[PDB]
Parts: sequence; structure tokens; C-alpha cells
Amino acid sequence: IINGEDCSPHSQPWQAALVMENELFCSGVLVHPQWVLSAAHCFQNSYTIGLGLHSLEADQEPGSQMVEASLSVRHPEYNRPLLANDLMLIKLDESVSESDTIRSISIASQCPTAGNSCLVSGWGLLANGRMPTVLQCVNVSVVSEEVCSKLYDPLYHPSMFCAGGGQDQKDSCNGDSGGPLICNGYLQGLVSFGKAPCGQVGVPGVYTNLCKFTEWIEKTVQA
Amino acid sequence: GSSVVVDTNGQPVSNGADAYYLVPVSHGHAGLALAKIGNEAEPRAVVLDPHHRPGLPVRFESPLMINIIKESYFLNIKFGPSSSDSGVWDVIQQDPIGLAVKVTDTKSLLGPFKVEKEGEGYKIVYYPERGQTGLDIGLVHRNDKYYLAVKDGEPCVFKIRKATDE
Ligand SMILES: [Cl-]
Repeated sequence: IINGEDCSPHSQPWQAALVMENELFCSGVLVHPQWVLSAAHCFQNSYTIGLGLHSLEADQEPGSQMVEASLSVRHPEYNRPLLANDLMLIKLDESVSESDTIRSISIASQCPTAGNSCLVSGWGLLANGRMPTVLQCVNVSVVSEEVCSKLYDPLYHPSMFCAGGGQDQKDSCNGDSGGPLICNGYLQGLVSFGKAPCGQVGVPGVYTNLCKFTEWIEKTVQA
Repeated sequence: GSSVVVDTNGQPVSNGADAYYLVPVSHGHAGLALAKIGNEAEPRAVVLDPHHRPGLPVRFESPLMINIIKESYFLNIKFGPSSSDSGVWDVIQQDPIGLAVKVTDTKSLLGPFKVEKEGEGYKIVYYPERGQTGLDIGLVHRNDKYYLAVKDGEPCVFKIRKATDE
């Protein structure tokens, strides 16, 4: 997260850390007690998932859980066209007990509103190119589809939307993949891709447009 | 595939942040360099030069907001620092080499290469138009130089060494 600040601890209790050999490589979002939504580009054959975290050291985080997951389902049209449909559902080996620090979030049914200010959170790179010790939060604003397509055609697809690109240089960055973009109290997007470097004035980042997938998510979780 | 690309220390290769040497598994005595091709006055073709080891380091870049690289990702490959796009690889028809690896100073959001497991290391695969069919990068010997170029079925196999000597 570029030009953000430490999140208030446990203010984003749906945040999931996907870790590999004790290092974070992506985030995800708890959307049901047994399911984590993340970007399909973060797919692995198995996962270790950290819930209830603030720092990434579970042995310093009361209320946290480090849980295993074997099964995940990429959206069937992931990467056709290239970069599009960038979501997957990870089934935890067991359902978690929700608490004030581990909680699912509802998915937006309505698609993004151009101009609206939203929140993105993650443990990815800071402006100084270092990794933060605790979860970071920043606001970014949704850009119109007209501007998103102008900047990103031929790779813009309505399974995506753009946010950020302000004078404020607020942005997501590498290591924030798969984490949440929250708008007006609901999960609206997942961090997906963008033009490097992060935090360029006039260049928004691209997020998975989850309003397009509510039926597939519901069906997958129920099946 | 879903496999993470790793360096010679077994650590994931980063997305752009760190540079790495492509060390040929059976040519550790040689390394990547720029050379002249055709009638060009400036060296813009990529060769494996027996006089430079480990050679010019590269960075592997994907637009995805992740800090590791998987074998399935389309990549840009470039010489030089993250901040520069003057060393970006592309594959360009150039007689009599064939489809030669060359450097250019422009970069697409999504590059045309993948890094794929092969033998004891990895091969570089070029996908024209970022389609489904990949062409292996190997060596073409012309004008006393070993150019990196498409040589499908005869890839140059590399290990990837993090460039912490600099
Ligand atoms: Cl080595």
C-alpha cells in the first residue's frame, strides 16, 4: 500500500494472509466461515492462511488463526481475455469460528460508482520499497469505465474496474494482490494488476469487479 | 504452471524488485551481453558472450500486484534498473539469425515471455502475440557470436542467480 497508514488494528477482520514458507505472497478476503476469496493469479495447490492478523507474526497476535486449505476453484474464464476474471475461492479445511477479529464481509451486488472513495488494505510494498510490519490501509477512488478503458484497452474487460491515480499517489502495490477493496460497507473489488511503478499520478490500479461474479461465488460456496 | 520460479538459493524470484543472472547450466563460463546484428551501428542483440560471466543481470516483470513470479505468468524481461525501460527484451525478425532476442526502449503492459521449468533449470519461451503457442529461446551461431534467438525444441537452459554480488 502506497501513501497509506497502519490500519486501526482489526478494523478489516475479513483480511486473510496467504503465506508460503512463512512469507506473505498474497492476501484474500473471508467471505464465509469456510471460504476465502482471492485473485486467481495467486493460485497454489495448497495454502497456509492467516486470519485475525495485524502484524504477520501469529505468535504475537492473540485471537489469530493459521489454517490450512487444499481446495481452491479458479473462475472458469480466468485469463480469457488475458488478466480478466481474476478471482478464485479457497475452501478452508475447516470452518472458522468468527469473532471480533475474524469476520466475513458481504459482497457488493451493485457495480462500482465512478468517483466513489473506497478503502484498500494489505501488507504489500510501501512507497519506500520496503514491506510494512502491520496491515496498511489507504483510500482510493473509483475511476469511470470510460477512463479505465482509455488507459487499459486492449486489456480492459468489465470483470475489472480502475481505482486510484490521484495527485495523492495513494495506491496498492506488489504484495497487495488478492486483498480487498471496500466501498460503502461492502466488498467491491480484489487487488489485481496495474502499471509499474505504483503510485503514479494519473494511473489507477485495476481491481477484480466482484459485482459481476456474485452468482458464481454463491453457487461455488453452496456446491 | 502454478509453480513459483525460484533462484539458485531456492528463494522465489521477485516481480521486478531484484535483478538476477541467467546462468546457462552448461555454460557458466559465459554470460548475457549486447552485440551488433545486421548492419546496426549500436549493439542491440542479446548474445551469450564467453568473455563475460555472469553477464548482464535481468529483471522479470508482471503487471500483477504480486511480488513473486509463477511459470504461468507472461513476463517482460529487461536489462538495467527497474526505473528504466531502455533494456526491454523483444523478439524481432533479423536475417540471417531468424527471430532474434533484441533490446528496445518501449514496453507493453504484458510481455511475451514465460520462464518454464526445463531439465535442471528453466528455459525462456517466447509467445508471439501472447497466444497459446510458445517458441523456445536457444542459441544461433552466426558471425562468431552465439545469439539468443528462437530455436524451438532446442532451448538454452538456465539457472537464475540473484544478483547480490552488486
Ligand atoms: Cl549458483
